[PDB]
Amino acid sequence: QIFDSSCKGVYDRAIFNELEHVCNDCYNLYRTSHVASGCRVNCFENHVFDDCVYELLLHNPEEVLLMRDAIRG
Repeated sequence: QIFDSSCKGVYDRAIFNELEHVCNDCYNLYRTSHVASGCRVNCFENHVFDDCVYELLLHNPEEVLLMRDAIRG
């Protein structure tokens, strides 16, 4: 494997308003680092989808979230 960022300004653009807010929201859960490193970068699947969607929005319905990763990630 190799490090990377599954979130990209592109879907992050749509995500910015849709998901990114969720991250801005999840920010309350954690203190720091995990929110920033999981808000809009390498965040998409690993963090912002594990933490924000997997527990807040869609604990399972990451389906169309996986597609978004096509652009975001």
